[PDB]
Amino acid sequence: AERLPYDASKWEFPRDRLKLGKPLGQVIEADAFGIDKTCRTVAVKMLKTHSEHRALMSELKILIHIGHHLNVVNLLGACTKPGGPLMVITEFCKFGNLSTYLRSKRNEFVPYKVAPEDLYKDFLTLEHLICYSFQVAKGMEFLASRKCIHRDLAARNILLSEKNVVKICDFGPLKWMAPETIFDRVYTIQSDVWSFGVLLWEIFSLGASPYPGVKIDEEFCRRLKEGTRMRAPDYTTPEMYQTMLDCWHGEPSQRPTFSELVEHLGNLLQANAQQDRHHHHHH
Ligand SMILES: CNC(=O)c1cc(Oc2ccc3oc(Nc4ccc(Cl)c(OC[C@@H]5CCCN5C)c4)nc3c2)ccn1
Repeated sequence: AERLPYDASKWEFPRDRLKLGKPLGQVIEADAFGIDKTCRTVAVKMLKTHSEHRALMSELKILIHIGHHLNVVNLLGACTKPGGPLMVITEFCKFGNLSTYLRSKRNEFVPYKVAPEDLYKDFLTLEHLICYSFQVAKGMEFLASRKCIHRDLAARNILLSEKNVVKICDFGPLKWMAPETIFDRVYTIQSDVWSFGVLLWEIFSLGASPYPGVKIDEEFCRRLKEGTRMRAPDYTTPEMYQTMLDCWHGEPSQRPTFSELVEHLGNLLQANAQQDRHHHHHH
């Protein structure tokens, strides 16, 4: 990270071209003038210690290194040179974190649509839910391909933009932690797959909190290690629940890879669409 370079000619943005807004270590909303090729709303992560400055600077280098992907919040620029505080600028996703958003659509859900469709205008459907899952998996496939390990994958770190496009971000969580992470402090791509399994449960429970009614203590961890798992959420399909179980396999090397998840979820998305075309056609 630190060894990574920072190409200022390409990424540097003038501090006076920004107008800081309300709060979203701190992430805040702001208006950028000329960030691309005009005033555009952006999100800014800045410090609120040399240690912390190095961390943020390294996050910036890594995002640059990783590159662009539709399902990863896009980096737009940064203010790193002397004269002001260090600021990392990204795209702004208007609908916000997926957990809160799904929570707000609980009275606006139908498994699929049929005529008259306006009965379900802006409703969420199985297609939406599988689609959000498919998107995040592609994003993680992209990051794991580059040896990146998120370490905090959860609904709260997924953002929703225009046209139902979701993006993986990091505002920086025992309930999202793999057994090896809790007990051996081991973080790997495979522990990220475990977390993804919890993310799936969050999406298919429409933003509910994981392990409902369970106290997170010594017994929680013990039983997790021994094989106990959350039960199927209210809006899941049998296949999506099995995928969740596949993601929570006790043996890290037996969990599916993100490439396998992208392939699998894509297949479920297509089967769901075909089913939907028949429901729509017959009624
Ligand atoms: C309503 N809309 C909003 O509220 C809203 C809030 C927003 O907030 C932000 C602001 C700046 C950000 O910068 C990052 N970094 C970041 C993103 C992805 C990865 Cl994989 C990463 O990786 C971090 C590093 C690299 C791999 C493992 N990690 C430890 C770091 N996420 C951010 C989120 C953005 C858009 N809308």
